[PDB]
Amino acid sequence: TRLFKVTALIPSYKKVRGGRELQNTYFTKLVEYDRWFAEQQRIQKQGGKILSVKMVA
Amino acid sequence: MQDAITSVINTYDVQGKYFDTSAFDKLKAYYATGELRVRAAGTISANAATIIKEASAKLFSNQPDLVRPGGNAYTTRRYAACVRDMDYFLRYATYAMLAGDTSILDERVLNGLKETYNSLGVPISSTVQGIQAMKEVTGSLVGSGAAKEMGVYFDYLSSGLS
Amino acid sequence: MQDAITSVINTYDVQGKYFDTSAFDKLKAYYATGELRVRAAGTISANAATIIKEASAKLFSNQPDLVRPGGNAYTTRRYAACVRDMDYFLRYATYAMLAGDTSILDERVLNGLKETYNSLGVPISSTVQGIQAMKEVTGSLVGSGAAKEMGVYFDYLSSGLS
Amino acid sequence: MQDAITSVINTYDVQGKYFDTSAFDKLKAYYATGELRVRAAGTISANAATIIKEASAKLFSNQPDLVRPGGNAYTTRRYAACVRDMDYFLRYATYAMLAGDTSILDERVLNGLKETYNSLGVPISSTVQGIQAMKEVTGSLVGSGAAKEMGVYFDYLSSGLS
Amino acid sequence: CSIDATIVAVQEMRRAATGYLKSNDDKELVGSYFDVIIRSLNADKSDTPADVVRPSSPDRAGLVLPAIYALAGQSRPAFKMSRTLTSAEKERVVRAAYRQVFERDILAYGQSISYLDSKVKNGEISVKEFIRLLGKSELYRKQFFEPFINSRVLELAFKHFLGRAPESRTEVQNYYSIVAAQGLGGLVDALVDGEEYGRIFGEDTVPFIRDLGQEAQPSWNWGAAYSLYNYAAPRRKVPQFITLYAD
Amino acid sequence: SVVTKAIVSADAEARYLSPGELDRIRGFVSSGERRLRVAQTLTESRERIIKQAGDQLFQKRPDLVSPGGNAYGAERTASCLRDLDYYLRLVTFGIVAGDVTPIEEIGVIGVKEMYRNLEVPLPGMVEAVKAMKSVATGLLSGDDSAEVGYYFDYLAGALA
Amino acid sequence: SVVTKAIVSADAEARYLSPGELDRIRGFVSSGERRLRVAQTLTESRERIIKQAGDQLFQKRPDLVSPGGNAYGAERTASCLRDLDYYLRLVTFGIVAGDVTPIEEIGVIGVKEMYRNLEVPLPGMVEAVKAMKSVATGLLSGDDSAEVGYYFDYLAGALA
Amino acid sequence: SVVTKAIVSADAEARYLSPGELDRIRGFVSSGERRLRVAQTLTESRERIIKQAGDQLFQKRPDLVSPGGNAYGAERTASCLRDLDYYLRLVTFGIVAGDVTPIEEIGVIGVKEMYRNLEVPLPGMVEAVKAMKSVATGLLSGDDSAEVGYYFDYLAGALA
Amino acid sequence: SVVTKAIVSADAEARYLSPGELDRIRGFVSSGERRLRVAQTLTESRERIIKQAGDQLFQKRPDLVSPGGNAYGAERTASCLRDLDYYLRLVTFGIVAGDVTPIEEIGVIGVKEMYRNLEVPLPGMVEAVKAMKSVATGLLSGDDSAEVGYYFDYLAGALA
Amino acid sequence: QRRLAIVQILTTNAEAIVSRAAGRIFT
Amino acid sequence: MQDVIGKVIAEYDTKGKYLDAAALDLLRSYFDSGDLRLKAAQAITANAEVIVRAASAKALHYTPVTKPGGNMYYARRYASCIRDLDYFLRYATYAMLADNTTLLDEYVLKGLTETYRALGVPLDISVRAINALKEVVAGQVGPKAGQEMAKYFDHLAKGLG
Ligand SMILES: CCC1=C(C)/C(=C/C2=NC(=C\c3[nH]c(/C=C4\NC(=O)[C@H](C)[C@H]4CC)c(C)c3CCC(=O)O)/C(CCC(=O)O)=C2C)NC1=O
Ligand SMILES: CCC1=C(C)/C(=C/C2=NC(=C\c3[nH]c(/C=C4\NC(=O)[C@H](C)[C@H]4CC)c(C)c3CCC(=O)O)/C(CCC(=O)O)=C2C)NC1=O
Ligand SMILES: CCC1=C(C)/C(=C/C2=NC(=C\c3[nH]c(/C=C4\NC(=O)[C@H](C)[C@H]4CC)c(C)c3CCC(=O)O)/C(CCC(=O)O)=C2C)NC1=O
Ligand SMILES: CCC1=C(C)/C(=C/C2=NC(=C\c3[nH]c(/C=C4\NC(=O)[C@H](C)[C@H]4CC)c(C)c3CCC(=O)O)/C(CCC(=O)O)=C2C)NC1=O
Ligand SMILES: CCC1=C(C)/C(=C/C2=NC(=C\c3[nH]c(/C=C4\NC(=O)[C@H](C)[C@H]4CC)c(C)c3CCC(=O)O)/C(CCC(=O)O)=C2C)NC1=O
Ligand SMILES: CCC1=C(C)/C(=C/C2=NC(=C\c3[nH]c(/C=C4\NC(=O)[C@H](C)[C@H]4CC)c(C)c3CCC(=O)O)/C(CCC(=O)O)=C2C)NC1=O
Ligand SMILES: CCC1=C(C)/C(=C/C2=NC(=C\c3[nH]c(/C=C4\NC(=O)[C@H](C)[C@H]4CC)c(C)c3CCC(=O)O)/C(CCC(=O)O)=C2C)NC1=O
Ligand SMILES: CCC1=C(C)/C(=C/C2=NC(=C\c3[nH]c(/C=C4\NC(=O)[C@H](C)[C@H]4CC)c(C)c3CCC(=O)O)/C(CCC(=O)O)=C2C)NC1=O
Ligand SMILES: CCC1=C(C)/C(=C/C2=NC(=C\c3[nH]c(/C=C4\NC(=O)[C@H](C)[C@H]4CC)c(C)c3CCC(=O)O)/C(CCC(=O)O)=C2C)NC1=O
Repeated sequence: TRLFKVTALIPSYKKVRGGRELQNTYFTKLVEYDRWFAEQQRIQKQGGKILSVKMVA
Repeated sequence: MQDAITSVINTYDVQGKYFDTSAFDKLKAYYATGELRVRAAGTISANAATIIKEASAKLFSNQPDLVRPGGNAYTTRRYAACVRDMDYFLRYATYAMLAGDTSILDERVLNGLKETYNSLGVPISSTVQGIQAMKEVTGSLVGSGAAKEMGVYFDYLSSGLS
Repeated sequence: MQDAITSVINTYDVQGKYFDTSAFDKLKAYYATGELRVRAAGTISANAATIIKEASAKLFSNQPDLVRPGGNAYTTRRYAACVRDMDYFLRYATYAMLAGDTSILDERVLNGLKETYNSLGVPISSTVQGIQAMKEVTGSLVGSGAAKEMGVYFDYLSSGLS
Repeated sequence: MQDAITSVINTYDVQGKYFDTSAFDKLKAYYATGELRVRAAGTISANAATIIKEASAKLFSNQPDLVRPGGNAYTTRRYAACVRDMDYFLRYATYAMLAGDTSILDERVLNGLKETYNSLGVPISSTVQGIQAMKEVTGSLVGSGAAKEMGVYFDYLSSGLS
Repeated sequence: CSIDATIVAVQEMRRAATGYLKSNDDKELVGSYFDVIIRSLNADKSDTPADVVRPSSPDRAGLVLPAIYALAGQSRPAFKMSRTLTSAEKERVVRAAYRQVFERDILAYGQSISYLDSKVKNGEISVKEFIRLLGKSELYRKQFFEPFINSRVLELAFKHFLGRAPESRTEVQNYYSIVAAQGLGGLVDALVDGEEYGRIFGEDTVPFIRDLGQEAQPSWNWGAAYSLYNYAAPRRKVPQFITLYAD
Repeated sequence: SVVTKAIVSADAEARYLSPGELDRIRGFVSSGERRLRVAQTLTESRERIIKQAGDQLFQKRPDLVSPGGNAYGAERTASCLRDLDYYLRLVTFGIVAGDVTPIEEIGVIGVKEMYRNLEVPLPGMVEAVKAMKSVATGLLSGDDSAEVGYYFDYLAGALA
Repeated sequence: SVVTKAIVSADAEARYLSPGELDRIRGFVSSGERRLRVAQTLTESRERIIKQAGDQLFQKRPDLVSPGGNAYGAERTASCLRDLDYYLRLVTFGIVAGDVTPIEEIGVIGVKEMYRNLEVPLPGMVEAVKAMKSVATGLLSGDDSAEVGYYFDYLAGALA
Repeated sequence: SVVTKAIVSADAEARYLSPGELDRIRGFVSSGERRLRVAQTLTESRERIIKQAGDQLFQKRPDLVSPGGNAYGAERTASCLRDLDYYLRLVTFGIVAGDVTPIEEIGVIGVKEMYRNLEVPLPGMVEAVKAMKSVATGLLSGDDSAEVGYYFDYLAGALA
Repeated sequence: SVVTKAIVSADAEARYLSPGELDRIRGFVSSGERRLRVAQTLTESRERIIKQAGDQLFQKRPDLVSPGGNAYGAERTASCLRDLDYYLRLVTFGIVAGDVTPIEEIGVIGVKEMYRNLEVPLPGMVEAVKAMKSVATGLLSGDDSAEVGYYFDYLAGALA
Repeated sequence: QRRLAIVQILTTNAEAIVSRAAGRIFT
Repeated sequence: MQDVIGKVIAEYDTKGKYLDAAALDLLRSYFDSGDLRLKAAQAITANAEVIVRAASAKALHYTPVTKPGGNMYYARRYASCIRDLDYFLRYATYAMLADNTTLLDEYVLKGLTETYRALGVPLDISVRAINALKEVVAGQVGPKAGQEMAKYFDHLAKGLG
């Protein structure tokens, strides 16, 4: 239970951003186990949707 | 920042005392003026753009050198920064009036303002004149008692800058 | 940081010289004292909470004003901040004892602390009295030699806050 | 920051008037040196490492004690920091030469330089000597005509330190 | 005023100035320099472009900056890792990250974290995770944790990871709680994983100093903040924000 | 305070107060009279409440005043009752404030660290504040008892 | 040193040293006498190690003292030997410290930039460090030679 | 274990093992015999140690065995003894591994929240751990009982 | 290329190319014929330039061909010729591109470790590149030699 | 230099340009 | 992302040979068209908001997409649509100046399609808006530059489709 591969899309509802912000909205990242609960909470509070999570190790 | 209720709570907390008759008198006095304060704040929120515009007009009429070359309002950029500062002052005077205490004015506005303006080159006296223009505009739109109340906080801002 | 071995290495590096008899004597002195230092460090680590409890009880029994309304340690937050400061003083005194040098106490505790307490309004005399109480409590648990050694660093902290 | 053009424009904008004869003369003088200064900047940009090498060699030959034990440049880290500071001085002198103004030197070098070198214990006179050595090396590399222009800003840095 | 009258006047000056030039390139250049006036006046048919708002927590004031104030050309260039960039600008972004976190490029000493650099370049970690692992490393601990008391560490970490100074007593209080409890790793995690960091920089943008012209600037910390946004900031050991907000 | 909370919420995104914020301030200042009446009753009855709450706490958990306990002794029992007086004062503060902000800023932040530094059992404090809620809501009327119980119950959960 | 590394590792985590760390300091101070003997042996034999290392380096790499070489000339050869003397002193410091921390602080950080600004080849430095490794480990016994060889190995890896 | 910390520290710096970590591995492999003897002694006498330690733990706090405490009750006492049996395995694991990472990974991280869920007091934990330490140091040899006491002191400090 | 840098910098600030960047691309495209003519001229000079650079390097650094040098030996000459050819090709690619990024990517990023692998001295690189620059600028016109000088001195400075 | 020549041309004739625009739109 | 110069340098480095007559001729073709591309860049830069506005008017305004239930029905969603059109126009200009479509794929087409799936963005209406933007851009920049812009715009359209 070491690493999670998370594909997530975080939209924007507070405003419209002029910069690219495409990789910032949809991205796949590797997150440690001790951090994943907090990261999932942050994504869910941002309004984003967690497309998938998988076990790497 | 703190309002009148929190100010009374702190002044009785440092003393290790329960609320006595005077404390309840002060709390009742604040609660009496709450509806008036909400009405004045809503009115000023409704008319903030008008107040800023007419006060800026009065200031730049009585201080023509500000908008002429060499003045600290001489460009559209520099003028826009000035009117944004005017919006700051009106918003924080409304906040302080609604709270009933000048703590927010000292904490979020007045602290470090003279140093910032000295660094930028902003004239503090002209800023005070703009604040007094704000007071003159706001009194008519808010009525007599609300004008007295909001003029207290405009005076606090002016004396803080002065 | 800097410890006794590192201190000797530095003082022989600045002058560019190789180690001589005196340097080897200082290094041997530290190496001999190391076992006692490690025992003391383990004892303090095991009993740090109790040391803080007893030193804080001593200080607040001698000066009840600090925890009564109007005192610097009067709230749950200010009291917890006080005991946190005492915990840090004890841990860094342990670090300096284990290192054999007072560099970490300078750079990592005392550099900027007295001005921080002057700004905050912390009574530094009471803090030094609490550090002395920590010294008294720690000496009994560590024994005579480790008590002398740790009292060196406690007194260093107390004099540095001065 | 500023450049020569921005300084002229602001000088004639704060007054509110068009460019006079002196303005056109200053602009012509700045533009006339432009190609020579660009050639010098390109030569320095391509050859900064060399200039640092001979300048540091000259400095450390004139003052060996810097790179011997007890000298501020005695360590691989402090030697590297020394040559890095030399690279800063060269690059910012080039920036100032291209800008035609010393605003970038005040804003981004001299602001905080005395505090840094006094906190670190760096010898200011030896730094002035190193800047002078870069002055001779750069003048030899880029030709006399560009040498004078670059030496203006090197002298500005030197007088800023001392 | 009449906007139509102003547009007619600017067109008239455009025609007049084009008259005296007697050269096609000069005529078109001055015509463009007048067309910018006409175009801006026509573009402001609706209101002026919206002011950029910097949000805040309940402890510090929320501020606005007119969009006119920001677009004077002084905005810092964002260093972003796109995962499709070639090696050169990938190294450019990495060097920007080093300059931000360590206040300077530490390749001047030959110091780097090679595996972290490889991970950020190839995409295993993002720029945010690179910044976090870089502020939690032995190099950062040696440079900006050991020589300082926890309050100064707090302030310099604000500068290095949030690109700004602390703005509140509540802010320094909370982050001192975090550092005093959890060490450097906890402090860096709290700074990077906050809402403000993702708000401003995100996953792929190296942090930058948010000084005058980038965002609206607070007034209450002005002198201390601009002492902090200076390379002489580590030369000071006494904390300057806890002391100020207590003063 | 409710007003302070509304003002900081408005100030966070740099705007004048929304109609909802003005409405909540209006409701808060509309309820001032009952808040003052309740706080006046609690202050009037501070001695009675502290006395009965201390009695009930010490009967329910005799081990606190049993030898070897934390509150054993006249002086330590006095300190125990002084803490209850502290928290009753804070509850009255939070009642006049309209929220639990004074309670939290004075007697909830770091309270666990403080009571671990004192060998004060947290379940004992939970029982004490629960007993003090029972006694206090006993005196007050039905409508006011619930809103006082909310404050006492927040404090109990904070200690727990 | 070992103590400094343990203490800073604990400090950066806001915790006391773990029993494993205290075992580290115990084992380190236990081996103090051997480290002091090794450092004394190297310090007493410094002048011979420098000359033998220089001879081995120049015989293995005649180019450096060849015409057009970096160390060509009396002064340049003297500076070469002086650098070797520095690194021998650094190795003794690291031996007494129990880690490469003195070598890393005084001699490794910025060495490549330094020697680049001095047009000093780095392969020549690695060969010189290997030669001094051979000469110094020749003196010591097998267990002591194995200990000193690793400090010389860290130096060679840093220079390369 | 010790090799674990050395390897991960080497990973954090992207090079091979530095001399202090080599000293780790040398001491760790050289001291394996004595620590294995310690672990065998602790596991062979675990059944007596846990029961005796529960006995003096009951002696130290008359309140725990008294009604209203988690220790009261036959099956609750069995649960307490089973928890002590759990912790003894962890201490033996730490002695074998030479570090407290096996101890941290089971029963140290999150232990406070777990016991708050169980309503079990923490001073009971620290005094029980002191009981196991005292009963272990008696039968075990002094040199071994030293490091066993260091490990138990660490675990108690984690609880306290 | 210049356009690549301009586009990257324009994306960095999230806006269309500034008039300064647009004028940069103006000057870049307007000078395309001259830069391609210079690069083509560098081509007809293949063996000539390679050999004058080589023998100038041998004269300047006899150690390379002297015994004990890394390039000593006839077989090393075959690698010498193609290495100088590679660097010349990179210089031409940079000349047409208008920036040193092809040089940095193909022959500079990782060259340091590469020649550390081959035990190659960087001073040999700087002297060889200086010989190439001397020969090429001697062959090319002064105005064009000035433009090629930036590329060759960048190669020298980056190689060390 | 070319831009400075253009600027010289416009600054010499500035009064005429401003007066011409004013006449076109005023009175 | 790479230019034409970057692409030819990469190809000839992979082959390992110097730039021959053919590569020099392609480089001359790129540099000769440089002035035209720069003029079209001036035109797009000056009138970018006008172009996006015309494209929105002709493609999007009075279709049901701006009606409630449509994907553009919000102030925020409409602003985001105009912002996306700004993206497409600016990066088409970047691709034209680069004379290459790789930056479109790496910067704009990297993860855009499934992101539009997740957000619920319609592909066909987006392609229609891109085509309308292409017509407006061609009208503003003339036939010669519009021919070049068309390649990048329908590259975006194929990437969406
Ligand atoms: C530079 C490369 C790049 C692209 C291409 C890009 C597109 C893009 N458009 C978005 C939102 C959006 N985009 C649109 C526009 C679509 N819906 C309309 O009907 C049209 C058919 C169509 C545009 C022509 C809308 C309506 C949203 C809001 C989505 C929502 O809130 O549900 C988002 C989500 C992030 C945000 O809302 O700020 C992205 C990533 N972003 C990028 O950084
Ligand atoms: C070059 C850049 C630049 C310009 C031009 C500029 C104009 C400008 N004119 C102003 C006032 C004014 N401007 C005008 C009208 C004039 N305005 C012109 O565009 C018309 C030709 C003409 C009338 C047909 C008037 C009547 C006022 C008085 C205040 C008001 O309009 O409310 C103001 C507000 C400050 C003040 O009240 O004195 C600005 C900022 N600012 C700039 O940074
Ligand atoms: C919430 C409390 C608060 C205040 C008050 C505040 C003032 C403030 N005013 C500023 C600029 C400015 N402020 C002014 C205003 C003055 N100029 C004079 O002519 C007039 C008397 C007056 C306009 C009515 C101007 C002109 C500038 C621009 C300075 C410049 O750009 O050089 C700036 C720097 C730019 C920025 O916002 O980032 C600050 C921080 N900041 C705060 O956080
Ligand atoms: C562009 C603005 C700027 C400047 C000016 C600047 C100078 C500067 N030099 C520093 C260190 C240093 N600087 C030197 C300079 C040398 N000492 C010798 O005696 C010579 C006289 C002298 C140069 C010829 C040295 C030796 C150090 C190391 C000091 C130490 O670490 O204790 C440091 C501390 C940070 C570090 O070690 O990297 C700064 C900030 N940094 C900047 O960002
Ligand atoms: C490791 C180096 C270091 C130390 C020690 C340190 C101490 C420190 N103590 C603080 C508060 C405090 N410190 C104390 C403790 C004192 N008052 C009591 O009366 C005692 C006599 C005495 C302790 C024995 C108290 C009561 C506070 C609360 C003050 C306040 O919140 O206003 C604070 C400010 C926390 C905040 O933001 O509110 C710091 C930074 N900081 C450091 O970086
Ligand atoms: C306004 C916020 C505030 C609070 C709440 C507060 C509590 C507080 N309680 C204390 C002692 C005490 N507190 C208690 C109360 C506990 N004993 C039993 O276990 C009960 C479960 C429980 C009471 C219901 C006792 C018995 C002591 C005496 C401990 C001793 O002196 O050894 C002390 C130390 C006083 C000293 O220096 O002697 C403080 C500061 N302080 C504050 O500034
Ligand atoms: C304690 C850390 C430290 C080191 C290591 C150090 C090295 C150092 N070596 C130097 C010169 C030198 N160093 C060498 C040695 C080279 N010759 C051959 O090429 C070999 C590859 C190699 C030696 C094995 C030579 C020949 C010089 C003279 C070159 C000159 O004149 O600049 C110098 C220039 C000043 C001087 O000569 O005194 C320094 C500072 N300085 C320090 O503060
Ligand atoms: C190795 C990792 C591990 C630990 C640390 C652990 C502690 C632990 N002890 C438990 C039961 C218990 N344990 C105790 C004993 C406590 N009461 C007294 O105060 C004693 C001093 C103290 C001894 C620890 C009691 C009374 C219970 C019953 C709690 C209950 O089930 O409601 C339980 C809940 C088991 C259940 O009922 O389903 C856990 C998780 N369990 C583990 O798997
Ligand atoms: C296009 C980018 C590129 C470069 C530059 C490159 C250089 C390169 N030169 C190599 C060998 C070498 N190259 C040299 C030549 C150099 N060393 C000496 O010090 C001389 C000073 C100098 C000649 C001027 C030598 C000595 C070797 C090792 C044996 C040999 O000659 O092949 C090798 C190892 C594989 C092989 O033998 O071919 C590489 C990769 N490879 C590349 O893909």
